[PDB]
Amino acid sequence: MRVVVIGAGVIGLSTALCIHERYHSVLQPLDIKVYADRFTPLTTTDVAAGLWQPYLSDPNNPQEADWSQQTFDYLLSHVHSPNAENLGLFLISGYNLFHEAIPDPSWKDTVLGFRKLTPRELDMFPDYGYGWFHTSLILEGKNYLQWLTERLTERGVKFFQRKVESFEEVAREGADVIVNCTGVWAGALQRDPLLQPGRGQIMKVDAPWMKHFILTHDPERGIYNSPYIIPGTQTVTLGGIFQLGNWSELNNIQDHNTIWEGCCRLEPTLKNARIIGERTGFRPVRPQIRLEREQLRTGPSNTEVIHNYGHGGYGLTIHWGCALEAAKLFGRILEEKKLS
Amino acid sequence: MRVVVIGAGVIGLSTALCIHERYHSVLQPLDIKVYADRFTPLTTTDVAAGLWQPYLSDPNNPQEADWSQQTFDYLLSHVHSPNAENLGLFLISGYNLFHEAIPDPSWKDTVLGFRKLTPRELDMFPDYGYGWFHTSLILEGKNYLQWLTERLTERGVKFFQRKVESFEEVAREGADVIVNCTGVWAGALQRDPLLQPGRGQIMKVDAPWMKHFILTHDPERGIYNSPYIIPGTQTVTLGGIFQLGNWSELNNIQDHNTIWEGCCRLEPTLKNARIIGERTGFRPVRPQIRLEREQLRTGPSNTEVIHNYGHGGYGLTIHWGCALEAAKLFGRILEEKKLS
Ligand SMILES: Cc1cc2nc3c(=O)[nH]c(=O)nc-3n(C[C@H](O)[C@H](O)[C@H](O)COP(=O)(O)OP(=O)(O)OC[C@H]3O[C@@H](n4cnc5c(N)ncnc54)[C@H](O)[C@@H]3O)c2cc1C
Ligand SMILES: Cc1cc2nc3c(=O)[nH]c(=O)nc-3n(C[C@H](O)[C@H](O)[C@H](O)COP(=O)(O)OP(=O)(O)OC[C@H]3O[C@@H](n4cnc5c(N)ncnc54)[C@H](O)[C@@H]3O)c2cc1C
Repeated sequence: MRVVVIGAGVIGLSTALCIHERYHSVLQPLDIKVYADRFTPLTTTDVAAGLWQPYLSDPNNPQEADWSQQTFDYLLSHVHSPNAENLGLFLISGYNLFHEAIPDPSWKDTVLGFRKLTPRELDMFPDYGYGWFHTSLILEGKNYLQWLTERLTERGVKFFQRKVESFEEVAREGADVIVNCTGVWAGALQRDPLLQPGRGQIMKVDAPWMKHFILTHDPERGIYNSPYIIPGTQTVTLGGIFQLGNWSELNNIQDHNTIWEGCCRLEPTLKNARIIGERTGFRPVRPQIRLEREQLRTGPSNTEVIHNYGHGGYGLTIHWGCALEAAKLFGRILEEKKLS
Repeated sequence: MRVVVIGAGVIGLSTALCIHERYHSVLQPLDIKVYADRFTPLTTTDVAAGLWQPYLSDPNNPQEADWSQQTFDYLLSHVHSPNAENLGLFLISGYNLFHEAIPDPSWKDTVLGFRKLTPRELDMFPDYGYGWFHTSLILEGKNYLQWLTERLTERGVKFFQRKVESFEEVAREGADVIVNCTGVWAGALQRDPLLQPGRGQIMKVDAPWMKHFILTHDPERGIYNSPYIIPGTQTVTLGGIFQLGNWSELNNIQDHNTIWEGCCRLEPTLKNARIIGERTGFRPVRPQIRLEREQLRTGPSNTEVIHNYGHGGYGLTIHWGCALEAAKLFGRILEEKKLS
């Protein structure tokens, strides 16, 4: 049973880990390899703050809400272990601000102590007249990716640095199952018109007195096109950029100024903070995540494919539920091949 | 009108400032000097984490409830100014954990979004079954003391490093009003058996993922004698030491281990944290703060004295209201001396 995972971000690596730990005992030769063009420092996953929070409006598919729930409950049970620091995982409380009232989110019972903001709290944010407060989790991609890598290494999983031209090429070399975790680039292996870049840009700043997150919202501009501030372990993320269709992997001055001005209005104490870095990434926007099987018909006998991509702006939020779902699908492949 | 302020802790400097800012225009020669033994890096105020939170049970003097409230609103309306970093002021949320049920505190409407810990939250803490959650402020003494200083310096307040043997000495040399802000050492100038040292021993640690304060309680052990973790700007404070009558200003190994063990139990990710430093200090314990006028019968005409000491383990929490009251008492002196 040769299994090739394409992609080394949160989705690929988490899926790879789930598959190994769940099926390495019920398969004699279980060889899992990971192919990726880019690894642990240079992925979209690295650009993410790693704040756990789904989109405001309900998901196109009600499964995602469970995958999110599952992810939260899992990371929560581990928040207080010694692993936590290596993971980059910790608790954080903060604000979601709006101009008008809005219905409570679906995940309001997932997070800790969800409530609405009080007048005193609102006075701290004059540009806004409504919002929430709650306690969530942060999984910093850069450390989490490092953890996964090392978990996988000790499990015999080999990593190879290469760009895959097609599924057929990988099947031609001997893969029985191909797990597709190519994020926003998935379309280069199989035309997917529903998958598009959600380009974002962020600023890492030194502001260690920030202990709360602050997400602003505005329908007039779109999800995550509003200033936000996310305290990390070493630095603070400043963001607020979302651009459908933009494939430019390049820091932009205009976006720089938008991040910087937005967040300063929001938190005046930021004016003297020192700028550590700046990065651009592409959210794999898709009306819903593609998490399904497909039999790639090719020659004598076809090869199995599990697609796992299109997690948009909530990959770290949902990755675990997805992995478990991918592993179940892997489960079914085995029983059909009558190997369980 | 010669005013001599004794003491350079948060109480001395804030009182000094609050008096100068309010009466320099209504008095032609208002020459204010600060006399102190120890200054801005080596005082009790420097050892304090700076968390705003009064004692758990109501104070035998209900003016204190107001003095703390006045302090909270003052710092809160300054949290988003460009001066916040300079003062060491910032918002922080966190947990108060208890074994049994306890009644809500008097200051429950002062803080932001005070509420009870939900079952899910309490599970993060196995050794506790009750508690609160809210949003407070931190005012780090070291920064604050430095800010107060530069403000006084530019107001023309002169500082002098010297140990004052008696009030008589200070009147004898020309003081018309003496402000007594000598903290726990007040008794060396005027006998007062109620004022006693509450020794503490904190530990500064590098754990930048900690975003919440965690305070544990136990009546079977005493106030601030139970483990607590308070995240600061550059480092995290670990404490839980309150010893009545102990005058030893020296770090104790047994206290170390107690701090270190109780905080690890409470937050296991602490195990691998780097220890930056450790310090001892003396809370000026008194059943209530002495903030009152007195006449010293020194020579032909008596000199005025404003006493402001005995702030216990809540001096930063209450400092501003005290300084306003002292200033008010300074005004009552003026009109009586026929100078208002
Ligand atoms: C600015 C920004 C902020 C974000 N903040 C958050 C947040 O706070 N919380 C949250 O949950 N999410 C956040 N996200 C979203 C999150 O970053 C993504 O949903 C997640 O990173 C996507 O993971 P992925 O593994 O699918 O893709 P990626 O992390 O991009 O990994 C894709 C992998 O596939 C490889 N690959 C692609 N094609 C090939 C090929 N042909 N051959 C070989 N390898 C290939 C790439 O090299 C890479 O290794 C943010 C995104 C951005 C841009
Ligand atoms: C471990 C610890 C943690 C704490 N944490 C907090 C907290 O989180 N929040 C909070 O609100 N409070 C906290 N406190 C309490 C706080 O530190 C004290 O309440 C406060 O600092 C007292 O201020 P002060 O100005 O009276 O005295 P100090 O800061 O001790 O200053 C006294 C001044 O008087 C001078 N002086 C005294 N006698 C003479 C003399 N004869 N001649 C000349 N000068 C003299 C001294 O040199 C010094 O300059 C904590 C205390 C400790 C020990």
